[PDB]
Amino acid sequence: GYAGEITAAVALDTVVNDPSAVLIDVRAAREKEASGVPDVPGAASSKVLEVEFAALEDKKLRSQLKDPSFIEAQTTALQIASLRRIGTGSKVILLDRYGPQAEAVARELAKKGYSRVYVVTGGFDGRAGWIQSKLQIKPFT
Repeated sequence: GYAGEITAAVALDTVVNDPSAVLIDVRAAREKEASGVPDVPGAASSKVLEVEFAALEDKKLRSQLKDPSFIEAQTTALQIASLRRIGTGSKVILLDRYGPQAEAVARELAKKGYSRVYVVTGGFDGRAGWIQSKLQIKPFT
């Protein structure tokens, strides 16, 4: 279908109380090192997944491709759609740094039949995002 939006506080509530929901951090290892990661109640920790944004690091290859940032978003969505644990009925919440990268991934994931995809508004660091919403965070490990 189409990607949706969810505030960070509701994303927290959903990953705790919706057994069909997962929270997928799509930030780069680097972004998590700098800012930390979500600290969620214990039972819910296993529902927070990590699919790092599928960056094309090879600058030589990158300079040859049409719209490489779209290839990266498509590749991240393909990896998420291939997670054994979830299917198209799962509620899939995506968390990036500021919002727009998660939006690109969510859009491609919805084209694969995932009808319950949501992006955390503001991401982790952005306006009204995770940190700004006064949710708890912990160092990246």
